Amino acid sequence: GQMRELQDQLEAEQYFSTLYKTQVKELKEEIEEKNRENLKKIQELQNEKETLATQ
Amino acid sequence: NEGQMRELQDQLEAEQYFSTLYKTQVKELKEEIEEKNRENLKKIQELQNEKETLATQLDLA
Amino acid sequence: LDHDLSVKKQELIESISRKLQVLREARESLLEDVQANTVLGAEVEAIVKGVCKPSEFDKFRMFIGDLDKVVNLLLSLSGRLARVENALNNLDDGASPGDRQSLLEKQRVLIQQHEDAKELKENLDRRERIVFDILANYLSEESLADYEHFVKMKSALIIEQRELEDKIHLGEEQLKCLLDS
Amino acid sequence: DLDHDLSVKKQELIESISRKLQVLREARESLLEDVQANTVLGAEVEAIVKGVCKPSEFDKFRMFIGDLDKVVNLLLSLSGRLARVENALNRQSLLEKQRVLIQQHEDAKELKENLDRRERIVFDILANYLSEESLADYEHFVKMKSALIIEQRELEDKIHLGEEQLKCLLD
Ligand SMILES: [Cl-]
Ligand SMILES: [Cl-]
Repeated sequence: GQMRELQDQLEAEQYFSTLYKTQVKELKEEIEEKNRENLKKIQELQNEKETLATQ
Repeated sequence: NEGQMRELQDQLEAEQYFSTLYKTQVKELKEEIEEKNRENLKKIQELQNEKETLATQLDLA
Repeated sequence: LDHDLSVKKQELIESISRKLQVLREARESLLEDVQANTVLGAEVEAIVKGVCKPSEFDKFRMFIGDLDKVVNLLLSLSGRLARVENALNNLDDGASPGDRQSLLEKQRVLIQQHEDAKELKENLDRRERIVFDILANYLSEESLADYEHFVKMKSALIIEQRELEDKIHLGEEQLKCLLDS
Repeated sequence: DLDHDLSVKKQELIESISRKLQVLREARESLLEDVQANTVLGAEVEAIVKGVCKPSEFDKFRMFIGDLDKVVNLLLSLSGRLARVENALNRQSLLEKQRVLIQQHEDAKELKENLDRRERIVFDILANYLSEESLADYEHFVKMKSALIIEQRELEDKIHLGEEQLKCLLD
């Protein structure tokens, strides 16, 4: 009869799994975005160093 | 019914494993973000300093 | 003396029944309130879809969904923790030591889960300030105030509802047990 | 008097099952020797990495190993129940359970992918730190553990079933 408590536990761990999954998603998107920005900036400053290099 | 009990127990095991693995993955992800952020910062420091050494030359000529 | 006791029982029953009635009325009024806050939420969502780029909007909807889920999680979890806590408290002395140890273990795992959920609350608040800062630029100040009021009202209102539901349930239980006599 | 025919048919069948069950038990014992030896070897590898490796990279290593058991056992329990419900075809409430089960299976597949990634990373970091012999010990250890838990669980399921039918028939 007390299994409904176990069901409650299952619901809890469900919430856990979902929230941690969503967090992992936002993290992966965050790394791809940030990496892209870094690539952009380093490319820019590299280009400045190139324009200066031709001198 | 006992099959319902056991089945639910197995389900709990499953979602437990899920939550744990997602947690460890999130941790390794944060540590990885800090590492790459730091190393990249180092790289831009180097590159900017080399561009500075290159820049000081043009001043003379 | 028996008369005094019986009439006392009747008095208590009537009082508790009154409390149950008022609490039910409160359930209806509070439900009207949840409806209204939901409509305000739909409005805010409509306004943001227009101004917000797809990524911003996905982070928004993801945010609110995670809010509801987080709140319900903390309430169910704190619920089981409270139940196990009162069970350990009123548990009879002696009986079995292995039972006391198993219940203590439940207390441990639940408290750890509570800490994890705490960290999750922190991260979710981080998300909230992120969406707040991004949306502050896009939308007006009045609609923004309506938005903030809505978001806070969703969580606080959900909790109020669940706590009230617990109280009414308990009162109904003691009432039933008392009437069986 | 074909009742005799049926009875002897039973007796023969039960005898067979008893034999096969014995074979499975002995094989399980040998597998137990294997798990113990491999576990001690694991402790050794952990010590060598403790000495040679860095605390951080070591922490990612411990993360990897800890996650391994959970991933494998997860796929075994999941595949198990999935086979239980698929075979359960042999009032439609089950269809939804099947759906959530397959979705969980795909998610678990993604988790396996990430774990394999981490395997490649730990392999790369450890190839430089350790000797070729100790490296062989590490790779051998990890793969041995992963496959070994699977073998153990498969056998345990098989024997448990055999005992189930033996007892059920024997009254
Ligand atoms: Cl947890
Ligand atoms: Cl899932």
